[PDB]
Amino acid sequence: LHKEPATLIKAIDGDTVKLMYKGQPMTFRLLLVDVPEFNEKYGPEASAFTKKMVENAKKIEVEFDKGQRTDKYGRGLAYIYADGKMVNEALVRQGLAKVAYVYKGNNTHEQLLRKAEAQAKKEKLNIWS
Ligand SMILES: Cc1cn([C@H]2C[C@H](OP(=O)(O)O)[C@@H](COP(=O)(O)O)O2)c(=O)[nH]c1=O
Repeated sequence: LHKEPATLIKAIDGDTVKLMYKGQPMTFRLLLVDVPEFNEKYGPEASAFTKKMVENAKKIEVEFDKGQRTDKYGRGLAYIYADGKMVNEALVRQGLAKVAYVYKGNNTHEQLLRKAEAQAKKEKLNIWS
């Protein structure tokens, strides 16, 4: 896979962010994760976590997987990086997201994220507390 440039337009919530990609505004949905809803336990903490990671980043990058690049809502499907750190992975490592929505052909980082989830669960972090 390849990292491509983007710039933050604005934080939205734990697993969606609005970025400028190839000069066009897009909502991106983070591949391979599910964050709780804002009104569910750890929803607000997941939003806050993603917000801080993307807002504090000097360099945002988008990495598409090998399959579908947009979902049925027109959201971009990607791995998002903040100064070389994957937001998708970081959410799961902190117990603020579950590995989820693992579709065949867009699952390159599945084992990386499952390892993060196993570490978060072992540490009883957040959703695993
Ligand atoms: C993460 C992801 C979500 N989706 C769709 C499936 C879900 O459909 P439904 O809306 O019909 O439930 C929805 C979940 O996203 P959210 O968790 O943002 O709601 O997004 C994909 O099609 N591909 C994906 O990779």
